[PDB]
Amino acid sequence: XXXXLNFYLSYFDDVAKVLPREHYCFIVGGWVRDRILGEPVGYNIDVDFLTTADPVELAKNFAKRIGGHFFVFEPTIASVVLHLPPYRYRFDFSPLKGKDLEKALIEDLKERDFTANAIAVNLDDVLSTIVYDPTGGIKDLEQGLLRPVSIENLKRDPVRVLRGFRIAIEKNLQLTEDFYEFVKEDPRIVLKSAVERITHELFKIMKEKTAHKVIRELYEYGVLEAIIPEIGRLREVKDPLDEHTLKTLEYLEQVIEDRAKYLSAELLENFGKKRVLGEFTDVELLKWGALFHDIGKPQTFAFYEHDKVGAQIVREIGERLRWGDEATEFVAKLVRHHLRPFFLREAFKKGELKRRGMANFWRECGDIAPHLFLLSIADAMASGDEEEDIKALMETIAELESFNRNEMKXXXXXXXXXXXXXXXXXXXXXXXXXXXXXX
RNA sequence: GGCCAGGUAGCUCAGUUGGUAGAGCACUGGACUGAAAAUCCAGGUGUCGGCGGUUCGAUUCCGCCCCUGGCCAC
Ligand SMILES: [Mg+2]
Repeated sequence: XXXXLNFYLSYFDDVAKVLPREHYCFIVGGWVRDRILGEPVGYNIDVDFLTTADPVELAKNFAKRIGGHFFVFEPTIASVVLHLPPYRYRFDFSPLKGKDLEKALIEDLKERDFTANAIAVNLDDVLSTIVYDPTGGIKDLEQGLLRPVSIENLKRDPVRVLRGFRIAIEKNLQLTEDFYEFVKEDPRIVLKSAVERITHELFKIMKEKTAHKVIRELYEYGVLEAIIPEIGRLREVKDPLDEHTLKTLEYLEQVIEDRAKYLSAELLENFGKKRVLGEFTDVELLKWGALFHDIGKPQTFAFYEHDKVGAQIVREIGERLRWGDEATEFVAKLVRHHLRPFFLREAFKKGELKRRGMANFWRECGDIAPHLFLLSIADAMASGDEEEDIKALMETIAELESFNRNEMKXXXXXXXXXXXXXXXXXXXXXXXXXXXXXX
């Protein structure tokens, strides 16, 4: 039930100056875990607290001291957020009450999802170290295993099933047998929890670069298919299409790691700088774009228009899962034009590619260009093209980038403006354009 | 504090490259019928939440706020 500078944080002093003498505080969950696993503290810090005093007051005064922002939400829990450019701080204060402090702490630690997250230390021992792990989290961290405290705790809050999938990949741990068994039983249980949370955990999975294996895990057990029924529809078309999407995602990640070679400088400049949902990038949207790259093949076949229908389906998924409108529109636009570089390459291999089509390409979509390129290369890798084909593709991309880098520098008024911009690349020309427009 | 979605005629709802805000229902009137229902025809001066900015021109593009709701430990 117990065991015995490492857990230190600069802000743990501040909390201590706030928390009253007669009340106690405990550091619980991920932070502790992250410190036990030995992973270096990143640029995003999240600390979880259990206090015997009013968490709202404590948090408000803490934010008062650190000059951060404070908010409360629903028992009722409090949180403080301190955000500057290099780092992000989130401190979540939770209520702890009972006649017996130790018994209350223990009872709380048994209601948590996983053993790793059930470890807690006393705040007074942090700055000066007896640890509380009734679920035996440390022992499981010694074996590198993520083991749910109980299955009833997982059923109590279904969304936890995704965290276990994320954390295992995030902290590099292996999920136990009982978890996979519970997932085998009822994969649909995930749907019981709120949608936006599922969206959040999914995006958190897509954040890391090993995500394709996790996606395969979620698909194979039917969880992914249960959250997104459109994914299963890839099984009715025998190429296997689903395998092709999974491998497209894998190769997409392997390309993302190597992305510095394939793309040019100006394209890589703003790559991954697009903030979606206030913590995520367009890279995750690129991975979603790779999973969804063909969602329309079961829709239309004999797949001529499958990219348009695909864009529509993606739009509906984004609407259904409550993504950002800019996000879902980004992914939909990424699926819509997903086959464009293949037609540009195919027109290049015949030498029939001209500045017209390039101008149209950069006019039509210049924002999704890097992502569309990486996705095209990924799909080319997943299709198993001959060397000549892929080389020709990368050469096509090269000529495109080389083209845009240098050579690109009452409809009456609109048509006039368009014709002017076209003729530019001199008011008499405008007068003549008007005289020609009259006829 | 962060993010997400709505705010439009009386109600409830369309308006994904910008180009005078229309359609259905509801409402009124007429034809028709002993009568009524049905059927057929006609009728929109709406500060597109507020203020600004880009544009020749903004319901749509951009920035700052307002109101309603949804999520935010492990
Ligand atoms: Mg935490």
